[PDB]
Amino acid sequence: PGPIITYHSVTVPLARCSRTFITFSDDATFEEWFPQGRPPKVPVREVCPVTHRPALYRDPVTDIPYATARAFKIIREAYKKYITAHG
Amino acid sequence: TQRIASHSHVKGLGLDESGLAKQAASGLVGQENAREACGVIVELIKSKKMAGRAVLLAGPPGTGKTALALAIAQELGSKVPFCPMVGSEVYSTEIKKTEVLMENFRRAIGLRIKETKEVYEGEVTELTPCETENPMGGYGKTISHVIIGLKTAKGTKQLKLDPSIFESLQKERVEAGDVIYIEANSGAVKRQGRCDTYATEFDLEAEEYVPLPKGDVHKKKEIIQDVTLHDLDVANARPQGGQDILSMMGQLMKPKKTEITDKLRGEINKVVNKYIDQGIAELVPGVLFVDEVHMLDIECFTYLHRALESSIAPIVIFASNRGNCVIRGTEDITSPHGIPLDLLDRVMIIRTMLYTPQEMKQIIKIRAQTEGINISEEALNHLGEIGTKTTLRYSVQLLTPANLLAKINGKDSIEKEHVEEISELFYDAKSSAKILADQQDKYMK
Amino acid sequence: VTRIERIGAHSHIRGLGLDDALEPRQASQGMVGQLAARRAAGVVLEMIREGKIAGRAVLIAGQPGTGKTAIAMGMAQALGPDTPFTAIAGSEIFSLEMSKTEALTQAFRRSIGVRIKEETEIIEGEVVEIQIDRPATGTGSKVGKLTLKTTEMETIYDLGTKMIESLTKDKVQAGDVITIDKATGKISKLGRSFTRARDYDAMGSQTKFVQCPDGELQKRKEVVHTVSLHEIDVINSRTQGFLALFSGDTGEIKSEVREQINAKVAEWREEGKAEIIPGVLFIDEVHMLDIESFSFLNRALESDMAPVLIMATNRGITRIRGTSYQSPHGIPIDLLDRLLIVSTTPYSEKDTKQILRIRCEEEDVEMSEDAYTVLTRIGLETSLRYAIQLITAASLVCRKRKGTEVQVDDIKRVYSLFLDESRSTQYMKEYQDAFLFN
Amino acid sequence: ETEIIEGEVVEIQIDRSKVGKLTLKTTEMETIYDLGTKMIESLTKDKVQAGDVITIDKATGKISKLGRSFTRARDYDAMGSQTKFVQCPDGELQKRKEVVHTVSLHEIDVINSRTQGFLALFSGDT
Amino acid sequence: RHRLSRRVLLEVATAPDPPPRPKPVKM
Ligand SMILES: Nc1ncnc2c1ncn2[C@@H]1O[C@H](COP(=O)(O)OP(=O)(O)O)[C@@H](O)[C@H]1O
Ligand SMILES: Nc1ncnc2c1ncn2[C@@H]1O[C@H](COP(=O)(O)OP(=O)(O)O)[C@@H](O)[C@H]1O
Ligand SMILES: [Mg+2]
Repeated sequence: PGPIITYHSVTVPLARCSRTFITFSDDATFEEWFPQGRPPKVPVREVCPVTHRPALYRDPVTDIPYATARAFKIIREAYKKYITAHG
Repeated sequence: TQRIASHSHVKGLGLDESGLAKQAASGLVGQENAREACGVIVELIKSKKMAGRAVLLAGPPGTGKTALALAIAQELGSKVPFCPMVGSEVYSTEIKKTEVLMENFRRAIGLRIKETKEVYEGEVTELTPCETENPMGGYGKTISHVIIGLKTAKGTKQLKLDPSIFESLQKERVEAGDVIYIEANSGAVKRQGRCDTYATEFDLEAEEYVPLPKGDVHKKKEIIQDVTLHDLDVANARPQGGQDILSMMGQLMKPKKTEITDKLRGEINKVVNKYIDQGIAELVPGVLFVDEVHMLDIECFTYLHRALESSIAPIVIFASNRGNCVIRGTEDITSPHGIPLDLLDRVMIIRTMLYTPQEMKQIIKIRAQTEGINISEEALNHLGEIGTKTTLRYSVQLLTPANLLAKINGKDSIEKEHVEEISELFYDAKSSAKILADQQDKYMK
Repeated sequence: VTRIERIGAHSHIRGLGLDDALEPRQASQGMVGQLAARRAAGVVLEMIREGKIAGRAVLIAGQPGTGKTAIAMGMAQALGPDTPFTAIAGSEIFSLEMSKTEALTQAFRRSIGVRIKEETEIIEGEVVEIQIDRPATGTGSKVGKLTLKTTEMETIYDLGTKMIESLTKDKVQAGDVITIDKATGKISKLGRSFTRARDYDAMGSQTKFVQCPDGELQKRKEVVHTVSLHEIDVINSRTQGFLALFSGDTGEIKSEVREQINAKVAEWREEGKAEIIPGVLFIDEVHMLDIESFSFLNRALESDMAPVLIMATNRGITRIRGTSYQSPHGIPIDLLDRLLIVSTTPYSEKDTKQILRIRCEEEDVEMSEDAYTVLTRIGLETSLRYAIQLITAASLVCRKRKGTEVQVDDIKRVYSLFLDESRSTQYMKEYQDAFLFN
Repeated sequence: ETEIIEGEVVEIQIDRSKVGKLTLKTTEMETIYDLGTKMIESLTKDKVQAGDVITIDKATGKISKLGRSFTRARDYDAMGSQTKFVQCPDGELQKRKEVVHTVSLHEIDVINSRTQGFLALFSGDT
Repeated sequence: RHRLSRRVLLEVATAPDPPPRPKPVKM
């Protein structure tokens, strides 16, 4: 024997009707084919801290979303100041 | 559509409900007997019970033969196929003339297919097997249904489906939050991407994120598709979409019309009959219009006998402005319309007469109305006098140059002086022929 | 609803209308008159049905509208679908893809059918229960079990891997009436004995059921495969030939291939594997063939695989195409010596009236006796085809005025509206200068 | 009129051909993108690497390479027939592309006649 | 707009290597 998936089609009274069944030998296969995943979560609409417009970009160095070149320059200036201060 | 062509004013045959032809209606003037005969032919086409019937429109040039055929086409409507064709088109470098004629015959026979497409749309919210409290065989878990939850803009429904769909779901890699559609007539699951509400502005996928479907989860509609027998023939002779080496060769090689065999056409006929019997399709026999039939050679004329004798052929309308001309492909054989008497015995001849000056003036006025041109009464009378000599086409072709000349002169209507100047600027066939004859030495050949 | 086949020129012809002694009835199966020509056609038809003499040629010659094509269609309808009947026009052999001799050869070989008859074991029953066990992960041997039922039997079958794959591909469920061929393993579903479970969704409207098959499960049935010589030639010419069976584009088939196929078919016939079903090739308007095509016909009729050739022509002493030689029927005398000629006499008044009556019956048109007399007079004066067309024209005119029977007034109306060749030629002579050339 | 992304590639990281990240920059901007399966496959097919200046169509996802940026380490002695060095684009990473061209009906017919019908617009084997 | 010039090419070639890219910081 072994881990198998059994496909079954029957004739049953309703004068007769057809029904199909699928049998999983082990619960691991059943979980793999049917993970019962929960519904996904809606991502939070990030906003640019500088211009408060809806975010469209994401500076990789600072991980701070932004939506304007001026916002990017301000963010990079702030990061440079942070590096200078903290060291 | 916005541009005005030569038969842009022909909106049909101006026939009363009793079939009598009104003097001026639907853009047509005069030709009452020919219009009545064409109305009878329209009724014949609509009856859909005759095959291979032929009609020849015979008359001098510029007498409305093409206009009458287009009026017939307008009367039938866009539902009925209408395949225009000139006789010169049978001469092809790829297929034989008889094949061109047969293809146009099959182009004239249309088929209308009506089907209902039932689909279930939605974003997958739930994917839950329906286990059975008594597992078959004692061990493991058995499932009797798979509950799929579909969410749309204006609803949410749950569908208890066959267990066999679990394989299609896994093959399509369908998970929660994905937008899928399931077809009832096939029982298959197709994943049309993931919902866009789960996409962020930082994602770069192109065809992965799709909007949430509008409307109801269960969508069913009636699909009306109009096809012709030639469409099926061509799609089966040079099929497109296969993944075998022959389809790849077809894609690589230059497309070329081929001589479709009677075997394929018989198979298509059988399939069409099967569809008609099932109620899926309704046959729409249309019209093949062969203008300038005199350009066909003796081989085409001989083939037309067998073509018209068929029980699948459409109703063919011919047109010829020739007199006792010599049949093409023959050496010094003359026939009344350039057509051998054997084919003339198989056609009904509709005669088109010449136009009186009043009818010419009416047609000129109609053409001026169609072209958006305001013409004064004196200018109209002068142009009709110009049309009494020369021809009608010359007069209707002087309308737009005269309108342009008036607009340049700063007038919103054509006066007589504009028509006189245009007549001076442009010559007709007879005046040019007189000039050529008067100076035959100075010209070439 | 209207089928793809509608009322045509020869839609009323259902056969030659002969008795056992091949004596033509005056009016039977659509044919009227032409007694001698119909008797000759019946003799030729008996010769075709016997199928013993190869390469016989018959020429149907007569004036236009005398029933040459009507006789050919009657012969075709009397033969039946079992015997091949290739009808072509003379113009069809002029092709840019193949030579004239190649086209004529293909026409000949489309008129000979090769039939292969074999007995195979067939399982036909109602599926009661199907179980298929497959490994959960990785390559493995699927194991399955199938139960089939008839009215008097029920057997449980142990399934092999390839039959398991076939059943999976066909998606065979319980209640499906399936056919299994043991050798090839092909499975054809032909219906459902009952509905599927109602609780399922997205299933569609259930169609009608099919009664369960009776008798034994594994029967023995006779399978008949019939192809023509042309189809064999095409599918053997090249690998892509089967597509050439539908697209044309066969080019010119090598003579070696045809010789091999002739040898193999003769071997099959001697071995009792296949039977040859010779048919008819009908070339309408054979006068369009040129001298080279006729010369090829001369010797191509001398083969034992040649069918019966039937030609129709309405030519008198006419120039042969491609030459400057005048010959009877437009046919060279060498070919005219190899063929029997069947003459068609013109129709009388009563024969014309009976033909008009048959046409009206075919078109579901009701006509008065006076209208029949007037139409017969017109047909005698002008032509038979003009009267046939006026039948439908007058039917439409009568229906327009909310009538039920075609009267003399309707016939006169359509006679005024639609012209014959004679009146059209007269009116063109009246305005000769208005028409373009001559 | 088409919306496009235009920038120079800084880093391409792919975890395992399942999910990855792409970093693009201009002279005034820089951002990181999450890639899917088809985007990763398209990037690997075109062999996009660091220093390449590319444009990506938002609607269709097709990637065309404009050039590569010049660095001190890219002083090649021999260059391929298609490589060319271009300046890093300025402005904003998201751009709109407007293309106006005049074609004839015959050209559209030849384009749609066969799979690669535009070749017949050069050869004439229509 | 973005064709290279000889001046830019010479400047880039002569200039030293750019400073190493800073590591990402979650801020
Ligand atoms: N009786 C008519 N009423 C209105 N317009 C007409 C009439 N006869 C011809 N025309 C117009 O005059 C032009 C002459 O062309 P036409 O007569 O159709 O050529 P042909 O005689 O070869 O068919 C056409 O553009 C047609 O629209
Ligand atoms: N003897 C006949 N019996 C019945 N119908 C006939 C007869 N002769 C001719 N017809 C009909 O008259 C029409 C024209 O005859 P056809 O056979 O085409 O003449 P041809 O011999 O010149 O081909 C055909 O539709 C045919 O059905
Ligand atoms: Mg005939």
